Amino acid sequence: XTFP
Amino acid sequence: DGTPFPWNKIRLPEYVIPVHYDLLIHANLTTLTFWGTTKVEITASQPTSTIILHSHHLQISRATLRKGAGERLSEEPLQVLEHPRQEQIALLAPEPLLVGLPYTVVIHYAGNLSETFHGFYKSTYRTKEGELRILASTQFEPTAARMAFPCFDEPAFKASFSIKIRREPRHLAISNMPLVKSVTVAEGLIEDHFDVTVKMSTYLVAFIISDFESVSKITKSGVKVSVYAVPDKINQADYALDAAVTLLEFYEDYFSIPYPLPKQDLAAIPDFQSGAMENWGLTTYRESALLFDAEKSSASSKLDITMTVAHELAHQWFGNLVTMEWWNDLWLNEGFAKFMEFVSVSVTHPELKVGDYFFGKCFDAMEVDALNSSHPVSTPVENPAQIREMFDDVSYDKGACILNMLREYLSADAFKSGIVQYLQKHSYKNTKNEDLWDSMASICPTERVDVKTMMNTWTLQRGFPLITITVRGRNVHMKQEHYMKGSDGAPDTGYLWHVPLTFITSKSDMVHRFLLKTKTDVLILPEEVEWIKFNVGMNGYYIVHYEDDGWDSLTGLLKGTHTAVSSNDRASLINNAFQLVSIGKLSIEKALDLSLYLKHETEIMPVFQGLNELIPMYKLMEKRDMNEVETQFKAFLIRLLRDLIDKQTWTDEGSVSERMLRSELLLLACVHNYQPCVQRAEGYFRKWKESNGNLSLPVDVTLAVFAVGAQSTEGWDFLYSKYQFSLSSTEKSQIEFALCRTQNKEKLQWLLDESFKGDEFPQILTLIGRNPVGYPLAWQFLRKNWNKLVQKFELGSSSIAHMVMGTTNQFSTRTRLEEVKGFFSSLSQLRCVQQTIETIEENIGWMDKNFDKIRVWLQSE
Ligand SMILES: *[C@@H]1O[C@H](CO)[C@@H](O[C@@H]2O[C@H](CO)[C@@H](O[C@@H]3O[C@H](CO)[C@@H](O)[C@H](O[C@H]4O[C@H](CO)[C@@H](O)[C@H](O)[C@@H]4O)[C@@H]3O)[C@H](O)[C@H]2NC(C)=O)[C@H](O)[C@H]1NC(C)=O
Ligand SMILES: *[C@@H]1O[C@H](CO)[C@@H](O[C@@H]2O[C@H](CO)[C@@H](O)[C@H](O)[C@H]2NC(C)=O)[C@H](O)[C@H]1NC(C)=O
Ligand SMILES: [Zn+2]
Repeated sequence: XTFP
Repeated sequence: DGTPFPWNKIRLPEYVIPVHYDLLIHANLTTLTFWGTTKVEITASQPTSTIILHSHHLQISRATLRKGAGERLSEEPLQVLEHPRQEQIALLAPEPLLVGLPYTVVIHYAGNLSETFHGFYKSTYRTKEGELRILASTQFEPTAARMAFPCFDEPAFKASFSIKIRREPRHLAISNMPLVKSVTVAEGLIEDHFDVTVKMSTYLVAFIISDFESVSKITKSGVKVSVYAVPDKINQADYALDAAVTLLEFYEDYFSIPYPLPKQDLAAIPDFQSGAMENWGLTTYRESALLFDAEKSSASSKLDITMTVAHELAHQWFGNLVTMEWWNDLWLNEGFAKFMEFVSVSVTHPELKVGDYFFGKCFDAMEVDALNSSHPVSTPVENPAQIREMFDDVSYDKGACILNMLREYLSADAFKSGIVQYLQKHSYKNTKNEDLWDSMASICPTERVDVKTMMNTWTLQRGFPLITITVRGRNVHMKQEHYMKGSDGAPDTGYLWHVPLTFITSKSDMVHRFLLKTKTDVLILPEEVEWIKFNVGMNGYYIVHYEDDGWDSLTGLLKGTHTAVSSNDRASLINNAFQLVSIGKLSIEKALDLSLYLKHETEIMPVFQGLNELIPMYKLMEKRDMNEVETQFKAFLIRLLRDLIDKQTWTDEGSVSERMLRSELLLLACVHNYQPCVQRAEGYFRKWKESNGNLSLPVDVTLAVFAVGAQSTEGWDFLYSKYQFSLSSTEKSQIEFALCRTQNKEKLQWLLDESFKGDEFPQILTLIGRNPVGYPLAWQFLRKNWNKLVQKFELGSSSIAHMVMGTTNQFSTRTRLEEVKGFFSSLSQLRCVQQTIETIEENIGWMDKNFDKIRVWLQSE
């Protein structure tokens, strides 16, 4: 992670 | 007797702190049970005969309290009370503890491996032979360490950890620290003693018991970067490994701080549920997010890997070495890593072109923030588990955006120095939100900035500001106002920000800062200027509006040169132009006149903004009665994009951004009968059909050639006979969208009827509904078969919502709004339908406002  | 649980707070008492845990885990991957003994060295700040710690779904076998050693060693039993609702437990001692004197709690417990992918949880995978094999892993964020072993499970109780894992010879253990020694405990057992960690938080403790292969490299710092995965796919970890090494070196240099651990392990867990987690020394990832296959698993996979690895390693310093005092500051964490993804990859892997992705993320963040239903980045969490679901990744993307605006206002090296000083003053400790700002302010530019107060205005307030610039001679007047996009009602908030404005003018090429702390302010320039442009580089988290004739001078700047400002600058101009057209501050004329510049634009970011704002207008016109204006607008769009479409190559070369743009432009040019593209696509399609698919087709052009191949029944029947056999996503969904772009309504109804019985149909209903010839077909089929449909797809997920909203999202006329309301009344269903009816009403409003203007505009030219 989600990065997003 | 009944004992009252001696504690009624959500946080643990502050006056009993641990120093060092000694964890012995013994898990059984075939029984799916694991028992454990944990030793916690503790110190009491105050006198007390009770210890409150966390434990969840663990039957405490027995707990004891020891003090001293040698001839003085004493051991007492401890009474155990359990408050499950709070996930807590109390240990009651007969005589109170002595202030500052060291004690050692020993807890013997057992539990079951969690199926819920939280805590100490079981995972499974099938080898290339069908042999199903199990492994055990951990996911402690935010507060699931309570499930693997009792402890003070709050991120401000940092301790050291001495972990020991009992496993079979078949398996292989890994944890945060390196393995020091393995000792054969019993017949089939082996104890892996892992090195003692540094003072850290509980939720970053990790361990894995698996049968994984690995591949390793060493950086200049001697750090051993290894990538673990299942034996079959381990030849797919070279890329992630090289990326981890490069980025580890980058972070060591950027932070001016050596990586604080001896090694670093990236594990590719099967069916990972969180995407990735930054366990100190043992970062875990979904398989797809870490491993890379020769046959491109995706055109964007090899970029997701880099951004994932950059984020997870950024956390090794920012977040694990320095960790939040309490989850109410987690936002900052996820902000920084997310922003670091940009800073680091932009340097380490320049070929990926991460800038486009990042700034698009900022655009989305603002789009959400501009609505009434938005929250400030910084919110007081009273319970981590309850309000960890409320927080959304868009909040974290804001966080990164704000941090970028800040890095650009302050010197880039000033920001870097502030980070270095922050991480050095606070290593192995916990920090509040304001500590980073305080570290940012004490930096000297090589007027004090007062970062703290400014940043509070962006973190504690929902939404962002609209900035209006008026220019009277050398006097530049600046206005700020909460940019609220909701056109329902007239609610107004007195929100003010410290806007770190940045501008450039036609005279000086240098960037000028100005910190607007009030509603109104005036800036005096040395001499009049041809033009002025604020928010240089699109970095600040605001939008500018130029009063009087500013937009004119900027539109002329773009149409005349356009390289006068940066690619991002042009993208900003387009975005802001149309967003202001929305809130009624800019004429739709002005916006289209602006967009006219797009014939010269080569970069991806402004072209995509222009597409994002122009396509929907044409899409709205498709459902419209008369096409005499729709055709003229499609002609305007293709005249705009004619040079750029021609420039492109029919390959898969370039970055993810460029490949995506290539696909979009070619499919667009071909769906609107652009002679060159249609003929080239028909050529590729003929050659493809001759070999029956044996010939390789560039995956970026396959959509165009298939959309043209479904035109005549000749290619259409072929594509249908081909999709029947295929199961692959890229292989099948592309052909699916191809067959949905047909001018033959017979094939359309055929596809509808056949797909209803499970030939897929969820997406097919929408992809057919948004077809210019047969859009009423898909909306009329959903009314007569609605009962059976809802039965088949129950409720939830995105099928129901993607096919109910997809069939009614682009409705232009009010005659159709009546037909929506009269339908849904005769029947999160209500939420989906309410969103749909609201968006349809907005559609009719936008039509009423702008259609008659756009018609006249399409004539002058
Ligand atoms: C989890 O629980 C399972 C049981 O539910 C447990 O699996 C069993 O472990 C034992 C011990 O390793 C296994 O028995 C061994 O099998 C191997 C392979 O066939 C043999 O080589 C072993 O014989 C050696 O040892 C004998 C006694 O020392 C000697 O007499 C002999 O000469 C050999 O040197 C031994 O029989 C057993 O097969 C498995 N499976 C089952 C169904 O019992 C597992 O160990 C547990 N794991 C953990 C981590 O607790
Ligand atoms: C793991 O789950 C099992 C049930 O699936 C638990 O087994 C129960 O244990 C209690 C007390 O020991 C018995 O009274 C029940 O009869 C057991 N049920 C079954 C189906 O065996 C087990 O206790 C759980 N693990 C732990 C550590 O509590
Ligand atoms: Zn993160």
